[PDB]
Amino acid sequence: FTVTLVLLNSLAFLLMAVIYTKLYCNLEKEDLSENSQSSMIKHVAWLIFTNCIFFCPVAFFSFAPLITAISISPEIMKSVTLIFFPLPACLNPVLYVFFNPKFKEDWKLLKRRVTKK
Amino acid sequence: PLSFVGNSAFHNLSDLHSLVIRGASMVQQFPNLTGTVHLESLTLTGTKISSIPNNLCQEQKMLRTLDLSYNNIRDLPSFNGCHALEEISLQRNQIYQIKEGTFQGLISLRILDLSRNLIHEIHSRAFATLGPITNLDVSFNELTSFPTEGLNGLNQLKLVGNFKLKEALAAKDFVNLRSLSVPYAYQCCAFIHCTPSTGAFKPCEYLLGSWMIRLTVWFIFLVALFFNLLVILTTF
Amino acid sequence: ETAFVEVVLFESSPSGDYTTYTTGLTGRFSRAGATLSAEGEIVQMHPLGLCNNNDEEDLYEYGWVGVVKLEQPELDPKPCLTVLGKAKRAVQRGATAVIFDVSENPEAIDQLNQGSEDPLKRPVVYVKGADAIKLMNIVNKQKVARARIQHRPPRQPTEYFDMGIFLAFFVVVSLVCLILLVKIKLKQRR
Amino acid sequence: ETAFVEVVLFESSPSGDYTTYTTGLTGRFSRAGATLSAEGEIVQMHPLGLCNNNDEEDLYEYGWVGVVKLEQPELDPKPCLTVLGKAKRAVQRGATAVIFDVSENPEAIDQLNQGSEDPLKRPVVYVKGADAIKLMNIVNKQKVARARIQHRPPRQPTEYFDMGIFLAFFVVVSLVCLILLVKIKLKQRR
Amino acid sequence: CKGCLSCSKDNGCSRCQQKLFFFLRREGMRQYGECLHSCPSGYYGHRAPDMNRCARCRIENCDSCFSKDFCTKCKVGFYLHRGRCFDECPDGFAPLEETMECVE
Repeated sequence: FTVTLVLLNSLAFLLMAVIYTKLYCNLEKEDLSENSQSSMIKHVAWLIFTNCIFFCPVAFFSFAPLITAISISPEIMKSVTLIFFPLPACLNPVLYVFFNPKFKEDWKLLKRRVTKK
Repeated sequence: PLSFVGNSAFHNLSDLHSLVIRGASMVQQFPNLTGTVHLESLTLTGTKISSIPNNLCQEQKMLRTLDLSYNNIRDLPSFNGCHALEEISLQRNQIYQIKEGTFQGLISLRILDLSRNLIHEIHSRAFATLGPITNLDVSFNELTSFPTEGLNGLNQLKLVGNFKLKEALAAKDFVNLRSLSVPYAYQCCAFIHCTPSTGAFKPCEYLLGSWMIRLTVWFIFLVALFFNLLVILTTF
Repeated sequence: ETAFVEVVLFESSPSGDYTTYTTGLTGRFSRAGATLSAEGEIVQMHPLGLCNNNDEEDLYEYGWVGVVKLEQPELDPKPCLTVLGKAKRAVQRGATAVIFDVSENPEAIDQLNQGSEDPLKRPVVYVKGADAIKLMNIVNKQKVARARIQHRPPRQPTEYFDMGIFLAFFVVVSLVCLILLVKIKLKQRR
Repeated sequence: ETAFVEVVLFESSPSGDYTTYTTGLTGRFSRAGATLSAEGEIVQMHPLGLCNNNDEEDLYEYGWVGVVKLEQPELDPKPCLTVLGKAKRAVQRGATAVIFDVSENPEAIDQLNQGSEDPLKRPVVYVKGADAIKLMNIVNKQKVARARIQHRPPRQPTEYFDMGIFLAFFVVVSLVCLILLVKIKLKQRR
Repeated sequence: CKGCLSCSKDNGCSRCQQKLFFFLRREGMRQYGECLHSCPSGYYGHRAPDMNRCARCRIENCDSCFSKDFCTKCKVGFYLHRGRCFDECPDGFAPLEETMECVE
């Protein structure tokens, strides 16, 4: 029951995140412009996409026992859960660090604060 | 449909070669079997017997098979004397403690069973004097510490239901063991046949499968920590 | 889980050597018995020859692969023993494995494979159809035969390619999502 | 490739039932014999009791797990037969499997496992050391015993998820290569 | 382990003396060598330059045989005739019970 509930909110979330990103794309003003806000807009866009890009298979493997149609060895779900559950998190800070000029400005501020420290 | 049997209703039968009684609920004492010294087999189930006469092994010298299941047996008297006895089954009784000398000198014992009792304390040297015991059964009991001395000859063993048994056993004392059923699968990680199996859900020595996977999660953890802390620094 | 049975017909040469001719068979390891490998001479037994509780008339030597042919279930409206009871009795008698011909009583398959928390240390195999009739034809025609029960090990682990190619679509799709956004970015550039 | 051997004894109850007590053993399936599972009663044989070409004195029944104890190699400077010859002869006599005690002639291990393009349909197992002395002690003590030989199936395929971590380093390192160049690009930007 | 060049506990004797017969005894599963000055009933001592071994008397109805086919004395109910066992004394020969063998 808890797994079904978490999937239900996951699919509703994925749908509403996709709808919101589509709405952002439909906004011509922010799209064609080179505003700095769009940097973190796209950033959270890629983050929100990769969240289920890495978690949807975990859901597939969790429902695999529920389908009980394929003989799944314990090791396969063990490995996929241990590798793909922490995966969507550990890479988000890297993506923001190395794919956002706003983070570069924040890092310049941090360097200034360290030097004045 | 045997309801009640007279207390002294089987004595003096100096050649009664067997005796089986079942369903005698109204019986509340062990029968006064003195004189009947040629009972190869004996059975008494579904009766309200509380204890056993102590001279049992001194009277039925050539007793071979004995069974006292489904009774209210509480205290086990000394069994020294039934040197030809082979099987004992006392399951579904109120037996609560086991002393060292209860099984002293049961040379020919082969099958033993105490399942579904209240035994929790087994003396360390309980099985030291045992012979070629093959099946031992103490499933569904309150064991906490399991002695293993003088048990290497066992072939089959069960401990399922012993929740208080949170420990494991050394393979050095179970040389000839074949089948085992322990309450927790981790108790089977030390070793052939086992129940329940130690599946990939519950590994034995490495939580992360093989090497280079531990390295994978190591790298994941270090990069997540470092990048996250740098992000907090920059943001706040 | 399938059982591979070979029936060996040895003939004694006068010099002392043995000549063997074997025939193949395939059954299914029933849940009532552990899926192991056994070997022993075939001793066919009547279905009604197991309920009896006086074995002293038929003390057999150990290691005999018994064979039973179950019959019409209505033909025995008062069943002396359950099928599992028959298997237990056979194993008590020194059998090393038991084979049932369920060609006429198909419900015995689910009767054996149903929930029974008392599995037997020796394998139990049920056959049906062409293999069953072949076994009956050889049993009631030859004089001595030794049967061998073989448990084929499992097959190749196709799991290898499964997740790397799975990750291949995952990586490809994730990159596809990334480049689709980049294509939008290029559209803004134009 | 390891062979697991169970030695089962009997005590025929007068009622007709059979009581058993088994002991474990571990050998190695030698290359000279196909790795399979066989079962049969133990019939110990002298090393010199095989090369003789007159079996009519001692015709045995089919399916007997022979046991041999090889001795000091210098004690037989004129070897009547090779070890493989002994195994072939034993199989001719109707043996279903052969077990060698090489505890005293260790070179027999490589003699059996060496290049022999004539493998035997029945398994050949050689034991040595504690298991060998245990087997000799039981054989020369009991009266009737039945030996069961088991071929353990292979273990888990860790090959499954080793590529996932292998490709994980590969993808991470390739990302490292790309990101270092991006770091150089950012240095040019500054 | 008597009269044995090399006796092992598990396999009994394995090389009899120079002038002795190497015989294999079957008991249960246990089979082991022995050294005897003369092979027992039902066997004929076959000499050799390497090791001298006993072999089964292949001639039927025989309890003691001098060679592979010459029986010194048959079992009961078979008179001896040129080392061969016959229930009846053939033509030119009559039964003789006192020594249980065929006479002229």
